[PDB]
Amino acid sequence: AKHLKFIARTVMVQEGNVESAYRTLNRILTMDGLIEDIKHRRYYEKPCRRRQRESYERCRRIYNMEMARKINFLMRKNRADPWQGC
Amino acid sequence: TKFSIYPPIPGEESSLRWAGKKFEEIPIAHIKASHNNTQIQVVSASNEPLAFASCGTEGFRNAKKGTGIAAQTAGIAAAARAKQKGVIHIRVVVKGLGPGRLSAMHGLIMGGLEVISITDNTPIPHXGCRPRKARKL
Amino acid sequence: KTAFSNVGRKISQRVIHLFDEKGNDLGNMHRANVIRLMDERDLRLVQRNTSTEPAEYQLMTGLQILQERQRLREMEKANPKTGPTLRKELILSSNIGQHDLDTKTKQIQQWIKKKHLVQITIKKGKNVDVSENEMEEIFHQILQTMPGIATFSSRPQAVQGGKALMCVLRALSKNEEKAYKETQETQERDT
Amino acid sequence: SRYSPEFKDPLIDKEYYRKPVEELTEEEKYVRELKKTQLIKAAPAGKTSSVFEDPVISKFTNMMMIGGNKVLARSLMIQTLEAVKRKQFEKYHAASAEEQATIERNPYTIFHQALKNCEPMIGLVPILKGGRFYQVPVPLPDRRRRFLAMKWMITECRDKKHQRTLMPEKLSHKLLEAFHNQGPVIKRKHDLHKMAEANRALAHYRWW
Amino acid sequence: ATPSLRGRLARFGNPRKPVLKPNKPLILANRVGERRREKGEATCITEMSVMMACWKQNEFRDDACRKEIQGFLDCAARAQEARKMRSIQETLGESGSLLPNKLNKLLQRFPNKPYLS
RNA sequence: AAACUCCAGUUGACACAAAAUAGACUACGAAAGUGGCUUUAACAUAUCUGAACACACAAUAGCUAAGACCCAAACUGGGAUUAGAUACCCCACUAUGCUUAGCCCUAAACCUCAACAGUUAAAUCAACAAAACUGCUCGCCAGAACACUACGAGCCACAGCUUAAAACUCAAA
Ligand SMILES: [K+]
Ligand SMILES: [K+]
Ligand SMILES: [K+]
Ligand SMILES: [K+]
Ligand SMILES: [Mg+2]
Ligand SMILES: [Mg+2]
Ligand SMILES: [Mg+2]
Ligand SMILES: [Mg+2]
Ligand SMILES: [Mg+2]
Ligand SMILES: [Mg+2]
Ligand SMILES: [Mg+2]
Ligand SMILES: [Mg+2]
Ligand SMILES: [Mg+2]
Ligand SMILES: [Mg+2]
Ligand SMILES: [Mg+2]
Ligand SMILES: [Mg+2]
Ligand SMILES: [Mg+2]
Ligand SMILES: [Mg+2]
Ligand SMILES: [Mg+2]
Ligand SMILES: [Mg+2]
Repeated sequence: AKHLKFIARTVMVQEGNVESAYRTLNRILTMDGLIEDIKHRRYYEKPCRRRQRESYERCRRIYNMEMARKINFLMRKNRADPWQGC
Repeated sequence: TKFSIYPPIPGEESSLRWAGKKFEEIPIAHIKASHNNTQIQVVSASNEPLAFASCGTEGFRNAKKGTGIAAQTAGIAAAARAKQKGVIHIRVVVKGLGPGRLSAMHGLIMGGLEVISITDNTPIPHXGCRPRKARKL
Repeated sequence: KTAFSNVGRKISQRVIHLFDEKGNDLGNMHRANVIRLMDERDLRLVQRNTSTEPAEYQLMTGLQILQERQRLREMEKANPKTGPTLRKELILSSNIGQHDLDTKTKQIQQWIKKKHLVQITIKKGKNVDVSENEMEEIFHQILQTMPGIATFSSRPQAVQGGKALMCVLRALSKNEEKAYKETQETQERDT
Repeated sequence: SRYSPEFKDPLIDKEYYRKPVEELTEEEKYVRELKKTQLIKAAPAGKTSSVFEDPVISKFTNMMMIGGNKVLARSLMIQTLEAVKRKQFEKYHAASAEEQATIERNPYTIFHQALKNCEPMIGLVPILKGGRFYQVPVPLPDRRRRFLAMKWMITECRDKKHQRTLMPEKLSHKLLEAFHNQGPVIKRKHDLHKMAEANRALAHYRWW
Repeated sequence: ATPSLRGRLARFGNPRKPVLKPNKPLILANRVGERRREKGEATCITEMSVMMACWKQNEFRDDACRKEIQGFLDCAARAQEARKMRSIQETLGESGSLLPNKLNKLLQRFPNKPYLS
């Protein structure tokens, strides 16, 4: 309200391509966490419920990053069988 | 020169122009995309209203207002009244994550207006008023 | 509900009876012509009457549409219309306990004070042999607690193949209420 | 089916066979050497290599057939085509030299154009979203549009509103009406389009 | 870098209160989840709403809306084939990083060992 | 549907309310708790355990008195749903959530895992959960239900809290 306007969350359109500008803006707001934040703020999330959600989201990140690390580590072994027939 | 997605900063000397007008002089299309309605107001850079349209003013009622095609129709209506007043290029400022957030912008383009920038102004309180309690469904 | 709002650019019917903002009758015309008129005059289209076979619409300004809506809400706030009578249903058993019949009797009383219609159905209790004369006694028990408050809108009548009875209760009319008070006063003077 | 999956359907087209070898591509050459090793189903007793064969009229005839009575269904079709041609020869001789140029006298051209004028471009299919089925404007495939045009024409002619009029006179009259973008079959198309337009707000319920 | 797990769970020897309360043991399974089909959405609506717009303006007369009508039919034809193209690529895994079936055979060869042998 | 229509949108001015992101950090505090900025004061114990006979604290809700009031919101009213709907769904609004000054002293106050010291070898170990143990100390427990109850006693508590039984009943829990 007290800040300058047309600086925050503003993307310029290139060659009249408004779809790519909107997708870029939506990608910006998602990566910064604003979209999920706006949605979670529609109804009041009680603190006990917020702590449970954050715990669940943090344990999922650890599991998902650890499973991804194992997939990338083992992906080289997806090559053809060197000892076929034995 | 390479394309910059960052808007030109007022007071600095930019070379970008739209019909001989600077970014600071382009009218603004304010799109309020609510969950049950979409309101579009086109204003001049000096805050002069030029056109207003919403899904309710376009003959949509109740749950039909909260749809994409309803917002698209509201955009076309506002674009038509704005084009008559001399508007071609507009800066879009959209607040809200309703279904007419993107569809309202399509209607502005189909109505003959050129969108040069998109700004999100969805209100996010930094800590603010307590929202209503969750729903049991 | 039917709201007094701009119909929009899309008109349901092809042939439209139109009027002017000043009330001047513009006659019947195609919806396409009406759209041209709305743009030419920069006015919005409202629906004044729908019952008429030729759909009647009127051109109006945004301010005029508001003034009409302001008038209508004052007409209702000042002279509110009664709402449609809501029908409440109860299905009882012949062997219903006396505590549960008092609970449902108190519930029927609250429905009658709100001027609702109470449809009361009584079915034959489970593993019970009962006669229609005994089931019909429950209705009188329910209506005896409401001496001058309720009466039979529809009297007990066998239904569902004669298995169950069914009556409809209502609140006494103002004329019927003054009659009850009159008759009650006469008995007081006699006694 | 009494044909094993190995049996391929027959291709009845004289031109496909007389086509010279040089014009053939390497893909079309492979298909031809392949079919020499494949089993071919017997040709159905409907379609032949005749130059007067029309798959659309043959299909319309089957949709009019009651209880396998093809002889009667075929008789009604050929009686309808003659009734269309005679109605146009009468309109042709009674018209002026200028109007005569615009009058079509071929019943096959009228039959095809009459059906194409009744094909519904958009359809309405029930769609389940949030545990509730909703009628929703949806595109129609080309096969479905042709079928609906035929079924609507046959249904209209079978309506009891027509009293003692024989089918070749009813169908001939309806085809010429639709040929000119008139009649009750065109109205049925406009109704489906109007119902699709009034349910435009419900388009999002579709998931394909 | 994976977030730390030191001192995060309620355990003997860990003085602080637990940071995380996992309802499942934080131990890698020998399988990944199955490819979750993306929610479907209506397509070609833009062309569908241009055709129905002309009908509204031309009394639902197809003669005046031939160009828009053909455009709607082309969009559906292109989208109809897109159903076949995506499905073929979805099974082939042309766009997927790997298929859950292919990714699970690879994990079967290197099973997580949460026990001592 | 009801509700509002001195309503809605843009712009400007404008809190005694709440404290995006950082935080994928894992810190502070005895626990309860504590995540906007600044400053002041300030975070016991140079053995350990130890007060249910004391002392000082103790989320939320609640009580008394004087204030503030955006938003949320028991209750209540209205709309809807239903066989009914004292609910779930929608709207309005109050106590209350905030401040100040006193009370009340309860939580699944649970990380249901006491403090201090030490070990990873032997028998590793009912099961599950968060591997198994040793020394030492205090607290607590002894079939279920009756019973977060009765009585007594204490308490700013008067429909309260703390401590807390028995009879009858069962062959299980
Ligand atoms: K903050
Ligand atoms: K956070
Ligand atoms: K306790
Ligand atoms: K716990
Ligand atoms: Mg009912
Ligand atoms: Mg668990
Ligand atoms: Mg000590
Ligand atoms: Mg307290
Ligand atoms: Mg308080
Ligand atoms: Mg409020
Ligand atoms: Mg208050
Ligand atoms: Mg505060
Ligand atoms: Mg706690
Ligand atoms: Mg405990
Ligand atoms: Mg201790
Ligand atoms: Mg220790
Ligand atoms: Mg015991
Ligand atoms: Mg208690
Ligand atoms: Mg007690
Ligand atoms: Mg006592």
